[PDB]
Parts: sequence; structure tokens; C-alpha cells
Amino acid sequence: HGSVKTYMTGFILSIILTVIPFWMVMTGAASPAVILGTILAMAVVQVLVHLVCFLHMNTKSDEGWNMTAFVFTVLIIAILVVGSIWIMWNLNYNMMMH
Amino acid sequence: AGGTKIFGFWIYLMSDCILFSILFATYAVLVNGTAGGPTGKDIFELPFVLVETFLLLFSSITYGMAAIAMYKNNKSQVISWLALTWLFGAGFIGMEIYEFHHLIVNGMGPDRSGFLSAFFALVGTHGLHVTSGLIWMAVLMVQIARRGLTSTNRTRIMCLSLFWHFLDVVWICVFTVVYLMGAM
Amino acid sequence: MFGKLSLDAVPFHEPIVMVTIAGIILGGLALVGLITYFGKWTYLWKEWLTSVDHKRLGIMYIIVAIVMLLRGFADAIMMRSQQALASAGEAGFLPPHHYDQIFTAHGVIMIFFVAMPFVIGLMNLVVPLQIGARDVAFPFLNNLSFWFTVVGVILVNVSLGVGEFAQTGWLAYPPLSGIEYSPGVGVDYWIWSLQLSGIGTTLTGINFFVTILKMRAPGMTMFKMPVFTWASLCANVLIIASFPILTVTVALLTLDRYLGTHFFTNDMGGNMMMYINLIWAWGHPEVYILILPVFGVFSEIAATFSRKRLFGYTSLVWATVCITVLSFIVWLHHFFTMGAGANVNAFFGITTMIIAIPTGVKIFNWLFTMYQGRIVFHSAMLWTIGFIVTFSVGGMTGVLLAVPGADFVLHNSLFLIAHFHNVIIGGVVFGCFAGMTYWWPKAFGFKLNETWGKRAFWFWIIGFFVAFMPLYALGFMGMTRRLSQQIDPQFHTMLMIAASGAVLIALGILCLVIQMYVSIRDRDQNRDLTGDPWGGRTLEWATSSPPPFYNFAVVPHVHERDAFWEMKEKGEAYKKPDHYEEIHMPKNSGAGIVIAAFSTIFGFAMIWHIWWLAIVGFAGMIITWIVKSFDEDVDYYVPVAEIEKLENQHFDEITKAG
Amino acid sequence: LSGCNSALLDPKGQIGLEQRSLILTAFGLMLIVVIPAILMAVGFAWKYRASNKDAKYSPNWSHSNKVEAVVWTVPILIIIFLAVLTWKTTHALEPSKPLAHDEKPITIEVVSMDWKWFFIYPEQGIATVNEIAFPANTPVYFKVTSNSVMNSFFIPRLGSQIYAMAGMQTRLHLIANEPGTYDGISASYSGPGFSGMKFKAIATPDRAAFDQWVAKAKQSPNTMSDMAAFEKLAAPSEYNQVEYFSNVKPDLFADVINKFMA
Ligand SMILES: CCCCCCCCCCCCCCCCCC(=O)OC[C@H](COP(=O)([O-])OCC(O)COP(=O)([O-])OC[C@@H](COC(=O)CCCCCCCCCCCCCCCCC)OC(=O)CCCCCCCCCCCCCCCCC)OC(=O)CCCCCCCCCCCCCCCCC
Ligand code: HEO
Ligand SMILES: COC1=C(OC)C(=O)C(C/C=C(\C)CC/C=C(\C)CC/C=C(\C)CC/C=C(\C)CC/C=C(\C)CC/C=C(\C)CC/C=C(\C)CCC=C(C)C)=C(C)C1=O
Ligand SMILES: CCCCCCCCCCCCCCCCCC(=O)OC[C@H](COP(=O)(O)OCCN)OC(=O)CCCCCCCCCCCCCCCCC
Ligand SMILES: CCCCCCCCCCCCCCCC(=O)OC[C@H](COP(=O)(O)OC[C@@H](O)CO)OC(=O)CCCCCCCCCCCCCCC
Ligand SMILES: CCCCCCCCCCCCCCCC(=O)OC[C@H](COP(=O)(O)OC[C@@H](O)CO)OC(=O)CCCCCCCCCCCCCCC
Ligand SMILES: CCCCCCCCCCCCCCCC(=O)OC[C@H](COP(=O)(O)OC[C@@H](O)CO)OC(=O)CCCCCCCCCCCCCCC
Ligand SMILES: CCCCCCCCCCCCCCCC(=O)OC[C@H](COP(=O)(O)OC[C@@H](O)CO)OC(=O)CCCCCCCCCCCCCCC
Ligand SMILES: CCCCCCCCCCCCCCCC(=O)OC[C@H](COP(=O)(O)OC[C@@H](O)CO)OC(=O)CCCCCCCCCCCCCCC
Ligand code: HEM
Ligand SMILES: [Cu+2]
Ligand SMILES: [Zn+2]
Repeated sequence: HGSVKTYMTGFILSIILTVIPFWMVMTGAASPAVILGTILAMAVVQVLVHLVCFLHMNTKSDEGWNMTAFVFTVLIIAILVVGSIWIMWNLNYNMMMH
Repeated sequence: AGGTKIFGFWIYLMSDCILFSILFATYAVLVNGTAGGPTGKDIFELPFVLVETFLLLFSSITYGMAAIAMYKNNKSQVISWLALTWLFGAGFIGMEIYEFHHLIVNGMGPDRSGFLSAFFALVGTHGLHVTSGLIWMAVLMVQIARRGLTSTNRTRIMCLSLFWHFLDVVWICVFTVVYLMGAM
Repeated sequence: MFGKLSLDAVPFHEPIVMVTIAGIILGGLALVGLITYFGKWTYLWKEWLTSVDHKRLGIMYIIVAIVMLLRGFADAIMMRSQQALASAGEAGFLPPHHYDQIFTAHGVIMIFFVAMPFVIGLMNLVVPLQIGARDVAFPFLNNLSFWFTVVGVILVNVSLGVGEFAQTGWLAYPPLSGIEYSPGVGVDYWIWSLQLSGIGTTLTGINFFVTILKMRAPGMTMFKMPVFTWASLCANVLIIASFPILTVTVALLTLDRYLGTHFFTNDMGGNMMMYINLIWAWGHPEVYILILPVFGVFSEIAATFSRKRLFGYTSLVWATVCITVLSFIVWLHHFFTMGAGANVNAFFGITTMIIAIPTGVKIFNWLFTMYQGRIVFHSAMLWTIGFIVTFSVGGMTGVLLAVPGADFVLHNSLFLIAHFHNVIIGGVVFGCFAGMTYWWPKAFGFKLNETWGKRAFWFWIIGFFVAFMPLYALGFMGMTRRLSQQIDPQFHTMLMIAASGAVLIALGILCLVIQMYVSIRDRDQNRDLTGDPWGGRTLEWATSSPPPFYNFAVVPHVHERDAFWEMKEKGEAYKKPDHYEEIHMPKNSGAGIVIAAFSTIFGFAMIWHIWWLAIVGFAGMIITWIVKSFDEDVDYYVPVAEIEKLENQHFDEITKAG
Repeated sequence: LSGCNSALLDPKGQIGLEQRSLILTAFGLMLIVVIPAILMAVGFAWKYRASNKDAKYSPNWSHSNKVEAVVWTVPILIIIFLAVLTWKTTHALEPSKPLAHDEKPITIEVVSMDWKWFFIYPEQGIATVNEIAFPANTPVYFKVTSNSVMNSFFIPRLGSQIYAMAGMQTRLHLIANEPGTYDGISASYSGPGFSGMKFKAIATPDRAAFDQWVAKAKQSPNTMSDMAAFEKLAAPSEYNQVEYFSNVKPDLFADVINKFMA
């Protein structure tokens, strides 16, 4: 259970972390690497902001099993996505006419 | 039993997160399978996506307002905030349907290429989740109006809170990975 | 108005399939007529079909599993006969169009509707009792999950008489399973059966996970739970984390087949290698989901029938957790030969053979549980010992396949068939039979016949070895899986030995059927009066046999591992409580069966492209869901008088016994 | 069980010989621990049966640091050795890795069809169905693709299989240590004609015999000089007899692959 103040804080932070990436990509603010790093980092930070301010994620709810489940799910997603990308990159490279 | 249900719904949402992750991996694998058709840069209109993002974020904040009203035991404010959230989500869905219709009528639908298939799968799965959330929200609004803020309805409001905020989090991931990275 | 559905879908021309359809229809009519004659329709509907009691649902799961085991084994027998005939230089009786259906359906049935429902039903029956809970966290969800499983069973069986089943292998690799090369309805039967059953499987995973986390009796910390509960928890974690993968992968295949999308097609930017990657990312966690619960069963049985504490409890629990985590980082060993290169293959082979260490730790912990015990050779213990031997061999061959260099020449060979049948039968099937024998008195209140149980065990183990060791040899001789026609004659001797082994397994199944019949016939002489027939150690043996529909009149309080054994050692077992209190219980609901029926209609309509009927079915599912959401009376209180009466009868039994 | 004269336990190719050695090594390493497990199961069952009143009974003995340490460490050592061998051999037996050999490799292009194997000898300008020849003790470079669906090109007595995917090229290197006729199959089920997807790999005693085979193929009245002829050959068929084609279109393998990469 949050409050109005934390909800508005998350709202403003989400607005900033959403506007900046869109402006950076639209206007070509910096180099492609800088733009990519900025948008990815801000996306991760905004996800954290939503998890804290809006979902009230904490290490005590449900005897800590709420946080445990979230962290385990993030690890499983990392395994699945990174492994799939790595496997498919290697497979596609080995599928070429070389 | 409310806490048990809310925790169980959180676990279900973890499973839904893995579902979306598989869709994201498929999109990453197939993003360049454009098959001589449009790429992301040729169809992603960033101002449109920004308006959609703001609609979904406003809906998340309004649901937070509804939850706050629920903890203040104010039925009318709960219903009003839920209605505003429903309108914002409906606007997001309408914009998404308009985008998909525009792509389809111009021979740019999922059957055109692997990239378009993956884009439709990911974005439309998110949209289907939003539509389910909207049907759920409408049912819950009617139930709250019929019987007020019972313990049953409070647990349901919390479960739908989890669902709606999670949908906006998934959308953060979606716009970052799909639209911003394709447009760049 | 009927989509593609037409009279031509019925395979009139096929005599074997037509005879089977007639036989199944006659059996269904006989069952309906017997239920009518005894007038048990109301009893069935009110006590089993709408039941939200986990014990009833577990029994129903196992009933479904055994009935589908019959069909899966009939498929296996047909395949063995066809291969024996074809290796002799004859056409046999199954042409490829039917044989390929047969092996695809055999795989799908044995995995999703025999193995999965069996372990799920065992967990349903046992876990709430072991932790001292009165029910699962979400009883109505439990009923709905069972009925979604039934939806899958119905769809796969309907594929027999209407259209045909997929001819692609049990995982439906594209582009062979795609619309271009599989234009028929078979892949759609596969798709919708799996999707509808997977919904229920995911819900079951969530239900059991929350149940174990939240509904344990006071004082039972995580490291005081019975090992079977730990295994169930890990299996449900794997279900929750992996079955969404199957949902998405099958949905993408569905989009490819129905909407002409290009996820897995040969051209237009599709990539079928992605389908193989995803399907196996689900697939390996599936085998670990199957094996973990039976590891728990074997732990319980070995401790009980050794009259000894389980050895290395903490080591066992952490090995289970390790296997759980590692089951998600090995899936590429299923397509080592697709050409991912040495780095990827080596990494995944190494992870695969790493996850073998905790399994060996488990095997040796069981061995040392038997060490310096007093081993009673109950049929359940025979299953346990046979599992140790057989599963050791099977896991050894699996570890061999984990080496990519060896897999390059053993992939898709009958060596692979032998390996996964070795592990499946030696672990999952043996453990399912062991747990069924072990908990039959708890479920029904009387013991199974031991003579026919032991005969069934001996037939099963000897027949497995005779049936599948020749397949290891055949794999070394270069015979590949899914061959049916003009099989090379030098495989003929091994194929004949395999057929004879299959016949021995058929005799084992007959022995099981006879065992059930005889046990039911003589149930009055083999009653379980005290609820503790084996001298068990966990809380499920603290109740009556069968337990009262509410499990425990008073939620027990645990102080140590093996709570019931400690209660017996301290004299605290069978103590009449000073007073009783009303018990909150969930009411039975017909909503789950209605949602499942609408889902069945929806799946059938989608298979035959009956769009209006599919819309009706989907709308029915959602509308029934909403209407149920409007229900208020979903619980009731058991009066103290009822509890007093049941507890008094149980205590009269306890006093009479001793 | 196994078979002494089996394709994998009696291989005739270098890759297959190394794979046999790898299999035997892994088998022995695993036996080191598997045999004690089975023997202990049976021996503990017998010795500590409830009947035996002489055997020691320890109902409350449930933890032993020494026993747990041994049961954890022995598998760890076995698996460390197995993992080192796995890394080394996986990198040594990589299918795309060309072999170290004095003789120049012969390139054979492989196209799986429904349901038969089509082979192109780009250097010799011939093509065949369900039969390949090459000199023994001469490395063979296989370029593998599929025309319809997943197949697996496999000559069990020579060594590794490799998947054949449409629009994709996989590479396999094999060599025959002795001349002979070796059975070839598809190891990935590809449809109703799968059972008949057999071919013969003839390892000739010397290059003269391979040249005679090439010349015999060159006198074929039929040609594969156009994609239309390939499409005619690719119409579904089963249990295809051996056929030879002369004047194969150059870059035919590339054209087959490009059919799916538009
Ligand atoms: C506290 C709440 C808050 C926690 C959350 C906050 C922290 C967040 C961090 C995440 C949480 C971590 C887990 C903490 C559990 C908390 C609960 C708790 O501790 O109390 C319950 C419980 C208390 O229950 P109890 O009722 O009081 O009874 C306990 C008895 O006293 C016991 O009596 P016993 O006689 O039966 O003792 C049994 C003893 C076994 O009996 C022995 O003493 C013989 C020892 C055998 C040595 C051989 C080791 C085998 C492992 C090989 C590893 C090779 C090197 C790995 C290199 C990497 C691979 C390249 O222990 C074992 O079973 C060993 C199993 C180890 C296998 C793990 C897999 C190996 C990879 C991890 C390497 C580190 C392992 C450390 C080894 C510790 C040895 C004690 O605590 C215990 O379980 C006892 C201690 C054993 C803990 C095992 C630790 C597991 C290690 C996993 C780390 C993974 C690395 C990180 C990766 C994560 C992302 C992938
Ligand atoms: C529930 C069933 C189940 C179980 C439990 C296992 C367990 C294991 N499996 Fe199996 N498998 C199962 C069922 C399947 N497997 C497959 C495919 C498959 C493949 C792919 C091969 C290919 O496609 O060519 C590999 C490499 C393995 C390896 C392993 C390993 C290393 C284990 C390890 O978990 C086993 C560890 C256990 C051991 C080793 C025995 C006990 C240990 C001892 C005695 C002491 C310690 C010993 C050592 C350290 C060596 N499996 C397929 C696919 C079939 C299809 O394609 O249709 C199926 C269905
Ligand atoms: C390809 O088909 C093959 C298999 O699958 C691969 C097999 O299973 C088999 C082996 C079959 C065996 C004998 C296994 C027997 C094991 C049995 C008893 C367990 C089976 C479980 C069941 C009771 C089914 C449970 C699910 C059901 C209740 C769902 C109902 C599905 C039904 C019966 C199929 C629908 C059939 C239709 C109604 C046909 C349409 C009727 C027509 C209009 C006219 C019919 C005319 C005739 C002549 C009566 C063969 C023969 C085969 O070749
Ligand atoms: C590659 C990807 C492929 C897969 C695609 C997946 C697409 C589907 C994704 C969306 C899944 C939707 C998940 C819906 C979550 C709702 C779960 C739920 O019921 O919440 C539990 C909550 C607990 O409260 P309780 O008192 O116990 O009531 C239980 C129900 N009787 O109970 C309640 O609060 C009451 C809920 C009332 C029931 C509301 C149901 C609305 C959702 C219907 C879903 C179908 C929508 C169709 C979409 C349009 C299709 C064109
Ligand atoms: C679970 C997987 C999720 C993936 C979803 C994406 C796949 C669906 C793609 C559309 C099918 C292909 C086109 C066939 C149709 C086709 O080719 O016909 C072309 C047709 C245009 O012609 P009309 O039908 O308007 O013409 C008719 C007149 O001439 C006479 O009345 O396009 C459409 O109307 C479809 C636009 C629907 C767009 C909205 C649906 C988007 C998906 C759902 C998103 C979620 C939110 C929905 C909430 C309600
Ligand atoms: C796969 C398709 C399944 C059919 C779905 C449609 C269901 C139709 C029945 C619903 C209306 C019932 C109205 C109740 C009306 C009512 O109150 O009386 C129902 C009545 C219950 O009375 P009893 O049989 O208990 O006898 C009464 C005496 O005991 C005196 O009290 O039963 C019947 O006469 C038959 C009804 C069920 C017939 C079964 C349907 C066929 C099912 C086939 C499934 C295969 C077999 C497997 C079973 C495990
Ligand atoms: C995938 C699932 C497929 C079905 C599996 C096979 C089971 C079939 C049912 C067995 C026969 C039940 C006999 C009732 C026995 C009987 O007498 O009923 C018992 C019950 C109560 O009647 P009584 O007269 O005993 O009144 C007692 C009162 O005190 C109220 O509790 O009646 C009902 O409430 C209706 C139940 C029947 C209707 C349920 C089936 C309908 C749903 C399934 C079909 C789908 C419909 C949608 C399609 C568009
Ligand atoms: C070689 C491979 C290496 C494997 C290492 C894996 C390490 C595993 C560590 C898990 C983190 C434990 C932290 C819990 C911290 C927490 O909040 O729980 C606290 C909990 C304490 O519970 P109790 O208060 O009942 O007391 C139990 C004892 O600690 C008292 O002595 O800690 C445990 O004992 C848990 C033991 C691990 C059991 C793991 C269960 C499975 C984990 C996955 C759950 C999420 C599923 C989501 C579904 C998508
Ligand atoms: C166009 C053709 C339409 C035919 C539809 C067939 C409807 C038949 C309903 C049979 C229900 C059997 C009752 C068993 C009785 C039983 O035990 O189940 C009762 C169960 C839940 O009822 P309650 O919430 O009152 O709980 C009663 C007990 O379960 C107490 O726990 O089901 C319902 O009442 C849901 C009703 C669904 C109604 C579905 C509406 C039809 C959907 C199709 C519409 C399509 C429109 C398209 C628009 C795009
Ligand atoms: C009861 C004894 C059983 C026998 C005699 C048996 C026999 C076989 C046979 C003959 C095949 C085809 C092998 C080949 O391709 O040549 C096979 C495939 C298979 N079996 Fe079994 N089986 C049995 C039990 C089981 C069980 C319990 C499971 C799993 C739970 C299972 C799962 C499979 C799977 C997944 C396949 C692969 C199907 C595929 O081709 O797609 N079997 N079975
Ligand atoms: Cu695996
Ligand atoms: Zn490929």
C-alpha cells in the first residue's frame, strides 16, 4: 500500500524517463551507441520505478516470497532470452553460405 | 484468504512475464526477417507511440488513484478513477487497433514477413492483455457498484492493480525494445 | 456452417481404426448404461465431477492417467508389431499415414495425459495432507485444472474418429508441422489439445506452489516439510516457469497455420530453428517436472519401508533445488546436431552433465537410507529398488548422450529412444505405481493385493529390459527412430526381442488390472482401520483411511521432520481434542466443467474452422467465468456435530486396533 | 547392450573412430559410479532385509559428513573429467571443422528431397540420387541443405550426422579409412516417405575407381542443367532408385538455397 505522494513521484519519474528516450531517438541527440545505452538504462530504471512506486515491491511482503518470485522470474527470463539469442546467432551464422 | 489470492495472482503474473519474454526473444530473432518488405524504421511513427505510452502511463496512475480511494473507503471515487482508467486504456487499445488496421490494409500485416509476424505477435499479445484487463475492469466496476467495497471486491481491486501496472511495465519494455530501437 | 467438417473426416475405409472407434463407443455406452442402472448420476455429479476436494481430484487425475495409459500402450504394441513385421521383409499392417499418427499420438498421450496427470494427481492427493492443510489454496481452480486436462484428453481421442492426429512427431517440428506440409487437421488437434491442457497445467503449478508456500501447518518450517512436498514444490516451480513457453510456442505455430504468418516457415524471414529452440526450452523442464515428484515418492517410500530416517535430508532438498535451477540451462542438448558450433554445444553438454550430480546425490542418499535399516519388501519397496537400478542405467545413457561427440552419432537413434524410455519407465512409471500402491489405502481405505502387485512389478521391470535393451543395441547398429517400412533385415532380431519385451509389459499391465479388480473385490478383508497401514512417518498417515473430507478436524502442530513418527514416538498420536470448532470449507461447483465443455467446443470448432461455433465456445468460456465471478455463496461451515461424529468413529477404530 | 560389429562400435571412418573412443571413455567413467550404485541397491536390499536379525539396525542414523562428502565429491570428479573431455572433443569433432589431411577434400553438395537424397558434385559436374562415391582415405566436404523439410544426413559407419534445413547450409566433413559400401539414411523424420530415405556411400579403393564412377555418371542421358529439371525431380516420390545426371547446372546448390531466401 502506497500513498498519493509516491504515486505522483513515480508518475513524474516515468514521464521524464519516457520523454528523454523518445526525444533522443527522434532528434538524434547523440551517437547510436550512446542513444542505445541511454534508452536501455532509462527503460530499466523506469521499470524499477514502476515496481517500487506502483507495485510496492518490497522484501517483506508475503514473507519475502513476493520478491523471491520476482527475482527468480527475472533470472529465468534472462536465461531464456540471452540463451535463445546466443543460440540463434550461432545457428544463423553456421547456416550461411560460407 | 485475500492475501493468498493476491500472492497467487502475483505468481501467475510471473508466468505471464515469462510468456512475454518468449515473445520478446522471438521478436529479437525475427526483427531482421523483413523479407524485402518494411523494416521497423519504415513503419514506426514515434509520436503515435509516445501518445500511446502516455495513455497507458496515465491509466496506471489513475488506477493508483482508484486504489488509494479504495483504502480511504470511498466507493464513488473508486468508481470514478476506475472509469478514467478504463477510458485511458480504451484509448490505448483504440490507437493500437488503428495502427494494426493501417498496417493490414496496406499489405503490411503479419503474413507479409517474419518481422511483421513477430511485431504483430508481441504488440498484439500486449494489446490482448490490455483488453482482458479492460473487460476485467468493467466487470469489477459493475460489481463494486452493485455491492460496494466488500472484502471480495477489495481483493479483486488489488489483483487487477497488479495486472494493470504489470501491463504498463511490459509496455515500457515493448516501446523500448521494439519502437525506439527500430526507429533509431 | 460446418467448416471443413464432413462425413469424409470419418475414416470408414480403415478397418482397424473403425473397429477401435466402435469399441470405444460401445465401452462408453456400457459405462453410461451401468451408471444409469445403478442410478449413480447424481452421486457422481455431486461428489466427484463438481468436487473441489483435492483427494477426489487426485483420484480422478490418476483414473484419467491409467485409462490413457491403456491407449498409449496399445499404440506402443502396434508399433512394435509393425516394426517386427517390416524388418522381416513385409508391408506389415500400418502404412506410414497411420504409423506416423500412431507414434505422434503415443508420445503426446504418454507425456501429457498419462505421465503428467499421474504425478499431478499424486501431488493433489498427498501434498495437502502432508503439510497439514485442509485443501489446496484454490480449490475451484483445482477442479478447473482437472477439467482442462480432460478437455485435452477428449480432443486427442476425438481425433481418432473425426479426421486424424498429427503425423509430425510428438513435438511437431516445423516446417513439417506447418500448413504447407501438414495441411490436414492433425496438427490442429495437437495444437488445441496441448494448449487447452497447458492452461490447466499452468494453473495447477500456481495452485500447488501457493499451497505449499502458504497453507502449511503451524511449526512446519520449510526444512521440516516431507521430501515429497519439496519435490512437488520444485516441480510446480518448473511448471510455472516453463509451461508459458509451451503456450507461446504453440500459439506462434497456431498463428503460422491459421493466419499464414512467418514465424517458422522456410521463407519470408521465418526461422524454424527458433521453434526447435523454444519447444525444447519448454521440453527439458517438462521431463524434470515429471521426474521430481517421483523422486519425492521414492524418498517417502524408502524411509517408510526401511523403518529408518531418510538419509541426508538437507542434501536431498538442496539437490532438488539444484536440479530445479539447472533444468533451465540445458535444453540445447536436444538439438546438438542442428549445427550451433563447438562453443555452444560444449557449454550445453557441460551444463547437462553437471545437472547429473544432484541426481546421483539423491540415488546415494536413498541407498544409505536403506543402509542398516530393516527393509520390508512391500511391492512399493520393490518398485523403489527397481527404480534405483533401472534409472541409474537410464541416466547413465542420458549422460552419454550429453557428450555432443557421441550425440552426433546417437541423436534420434533407437539408443535415444531407449534412454528416454529407460528414465521415463524406470523413474516416472515405477514411481507412479509405487505411490499408487503406497497411498491406495489412504485414498480408499483398503490395501491393494500384494501378490498381483509383485507380479506386476516383475513383469514390468523384466519386460522393460527385454523391450528396450535391444533398442540400445539397435541405436549402436545405426537404426533411427520413427522407421516403419522396409526396415533393414539386420535389425530384425533385436526388433523381435523388443516385441517380446513389450508383450511382457502388456502382461504387467494385465497384472495391474487384475490387482485392482481383486483388491476391490476383497476390500472388506484388507481394510485400513487405523489410517497407518505401513507405519508411516508423515502427517497423511495421522488421519483416517480415507481421511475425512476436511482432512484434519484440528490443524496439527509440527515440531520436527517426520511429524507423525515423532508423535508416535512421544505417545502424542491419537489424542482426542478437548473441543472441536466449525471448519470453513469450499462448496462444490459445476462452473469448471461448464468452462471446460465450452473450451472443448471451442477447440473442436477451431480444428474444423467452424468460426461461429468457435466464437460461441470462447464467449461461453468468458461469460461463464464472469458469471462465476458474480457468485457469492462459495463456502460453508461443517457443523461441529459432523466433525465430532467422524472423529469418534476414527477413535473407536484406533482404540479397537490398540 | 551393444554390438561388436555395429556401425558405431566398428566404424570405418576417422570421425567415427574418435566417436567410438569418446563413447567408451564416457561409458567407463560413468560405470565407475553407476556399478556401485546398482550393486549397493541389491546388496543393501539383501543384507539389511527385515528378516536378517544379525545385521546392524540404525533407525535414527540419518546424517554422516564423511558419507555425504564422498557421495558429493566422487560425481564431481567424474563430471569434471567428463567436462574437460567434452570441451576438447566437441571442439575437435565440430562438424564444420575441415580435417587435417594431405589429400584435397572432395566437395559433395547434399539436398534432401521428399523423399530421397540428391547429390551434386560441383567439381565433377554430375549429380546423383541416393548414391555417392568418393575415394577412401580422402576427406569429403559435405554441404547440406533441404528442399522441403528437416532431415538429417547420416552415414552411421563413417561418423557424425548433421541436420538439413531448407534455405540453410550445414557443413559436414567425413573420411573413410577403408573402401566399402556404407549405408546412409535420414535421421530426422520427414514424412510418409521417410523410411525409404536410404542411400549408399561407396568408398572406392583408389581415385581410379572414383573416376570410373564419375565417368559412368557422365554418360547419363539425363541432365540437371535447369531449375525446371530440379523441380521435376523434386516432385514427391518414395524409395527412389539410384539415378545419375550429367551436365548439372553450376551453382545449383546455391539456387536451391536461394529459393527460400528471396
Ligand atoms: C535466511 C533467510 C534469508 C535468505 C535469503 C537472503 C539471501 C539471498 C541469497 C539467496 C539465498 C541462498 C540460499 C540460502 C538458504 C536460506 C535458508 C537456510 O539457509 O536455512 C535452511 C537450512 C536450515 O535447515 P535446518 O532445519 O536447520 O537443518 C539443517 C541441518 O543443520 C543440516 O545438517 P546436514 O548434515 O544435513 O548438512 C547438509 C550439508 C551437506 O553435508 C555436508 O556437510 C558435506 C558437504 C559436502 C561438500 C561438497 C559440496 C557439494 C557442492 C559442489 C560445488 C562445487 C563448486 C561449485 C563451483 C561453481 C560451479 C562452476 O549441506 C548440503 O546439503 C550441501 C549441498 C550443496 C549443493 C549446492 C550446489 C553447489 C553449488 C553452490 C556452491 C556452494 C555450496 C556450499 C557448500 C556448503 C557445505 C555445507 O539451511 C541449510 O540448508 C543448511 C546449510 C546448507 C545450505 C546449502 C547452500 C546452497 C548453496 C547455493 C548457492 C548458489 C550460489 C548462488 C547462485 C544463485 C543464483 C544462481
Ligand atoms: C523424465 C524423463 C527424463 C529424465 C529424468 C531424463 C534425464 C536425463 N537425460 Fe533425457 N531424461 C528424460 C527424458 C527424455 N530425455 C530426452 C533427451 C535427452 C538428450 C538428447 C539426446 C538427443 O536428442 O540426441 C540428452 C543428451 C539427455 C540426457 C539426459 C541426462 C544427462 C539426464 C540426467 O538427468 C540423468 C542423471 C541421472 C543419472 C546419471 C543416474 C543416477 C546417477 C548415478 C548412478 C550416480 C552419479 C553418476 C554420474 C555423475 C554419471 N536426454 C528426451 C527426448 C526424446 C525425444 O526426442 O522424443 C526425453 C523424453
Ligand atoms: C490412429 O489410431 C490409432 C490409435 O491412435 C494413434 C489408437 O489408439 C489405436 C489403439 C486403440 C486401443 C484399442 C486402445 C484402447 C484403450 C481405451 C479403451 C482407452 C481409450 C479412452 C477412451 C474411453 C476415450 C476417452 C475420451 C472420450 C470419452 C472422448 C470421446 C471420443 C470418441 C469415442 C471418438 C469420436 C468418434 C465419433 C463419434 C465417430 C463419428 C460417428 C459416425 C458419424 C458414425 C460411426 C459409425 C460406426 C461404425 C459406429 C489404434 C487401433 C490406432 O490405430
Ligand atoms: C504468444 C502469446 C499467445 C498467448 C496470448 C495470450 C492472450 C491472453 C492474455 C490475457 C490473459 C487475461 C488474464 C485475465 C486475468 C483475470 C484473472 C482473474 O480472474 O483474477 C482473479 C480475481 C480473484 O478474485 P476472485 O474472487 O477469487 O474471482 C475469481 C474469478 N471468479 O478474480 C477477479 O478479480 C474477477 C475476474 C472476473 C473475470 C474477468 C475476466 C476478463 C478477462 C477475460 C479474458 C478474455 C478476454 C478476451 C480478449 C478479446 C479477444 C478478442
Ligand atoms: C495471440 C496472438 C495475438 C496476435 C494478434 C495479431 C494477429 C491478428 C492480425 C489480423 C488478422 C489478419 C488480417 C485479416 C483480415 C484481412 O486481411 O482483411 C482485410 C480487412 C479490411 O477489409 P474489411 O473487412 O474492412 O472490408 C469489408 C467491407 O468491404 C465490407 O463490409 O482488414 C480488417 O478489417 C482487419 C483489421 C483488424 C485489426 C484489429 C485486430 C488486431 C489484432 C488484435 C489486437 C488486440 C486488440 C483487440 C481488441 C478488440
Ligand atoms: C461428451 C458429451 C457429454 C454429454 C454432455 C451433456 C450432458 C447431458 C446431461 C445433462 C442434463 C441432466 C439433467 C438432470 C436431470 C435429473 O435430475 O435427472 C438426472 C438423472 C439422475 O438420477 P439418477 O440416475 O441418480 O437416478 C435417480 C434415482 O437414484 C432416484 O433418486 O440421471 C439420468 O437419468 C441421466 C442423466 C445423465 C445422462 C448422462 C449424459 C451422457 C454423458 C456421456 C459421457 C460419457 C461417459 C463418461 C462419464 C464419466
Ligand atoms: C469436458 C466436460 C464434458 C462432460 C463430461 C461428462 C460429464 C457429463 C455430466 C454428467 C451427468 C450429470 C447428471 C446430473 C445429475 C442430477 O440429477 O443433477 C444434480 C443437480 C441437482 O439436482 P437435484 O434435483 O438433486 O437438486 C438438488 C438441490 O438441492 C440443489 O443442490 O442438478 C443440477 O444442478 C444440474 C446438473 C446437470 C447439468 C450439468 C451438466 C451440464 C454441463 C456440461 C455440458 C456443457 C454445456 C454447454 C454446451 C453448450
Ligand atoms: C548448481 C546450481 C546452484 C543452485 C543454487 C540455487 C539457490 C536457490 C536459492 C533460492 C532463494 C531462496 C530465498 C528465499 C528467501 C525467503 O523469503 O524465504 C525464507 C525461507 C525461510 O522459511 P521458514 O521461515 O519457513 O524457515 C525455514 C528454515 O530456513 C528455518 O531454519 O528460506 C528458506 O528456507 C527457503 C529455502 C530455499 C527454497 C527455494 C524454493 C524455490 C525458489 C524459487 C521460488 C520462486 C518461484 C517463482 C515461479 C516463477
Ligand atoms: C448461438 C447458440 C447459443 C447456444 C449456447 C448454449 C448455452 C447453454 C448453457 C448451458 C449451461 C449449463 C448449466 C449447468 C449448471 C451448472 O452447474 O453450472 C452453473 C455455472 C455457474 O453458475 P452459478 O455461478 O450460479 O453457480 C452455481 C453453482 O456452481 C454454485 O457453486 O454455469 C453457469 O451458470 C454459467 C452460464 C453460462 C452461459 C453461457 C451463455 C452462452 C454463451 C454463448 C453466446 C454466444 C454469443 C456470441 C456473441 C459474440
Ligand atoms: C509402456 C511401454 C512403452 C513402450 C513399449 C513404448 C514404445 C515406444 C515406441 C515403440 C516408440 C517409437 C520408437 C521409435 O521411434 O521407433 C515410442 C516413442 C515414444 N514414447 Fe514410448 N513406449 C512406452 C511407454 C512410454 C511412456 C510411459 C512414455 C512417456 C511418458 C513414452 C513416451 C514416448 C515418446 C515421447 C515417444 C516419442 C514419440 C515420437 O516419435 O514422437 N513411452 N514408444
Ligand atoms: Cu533434456
Ligand atoms: Zn538452420
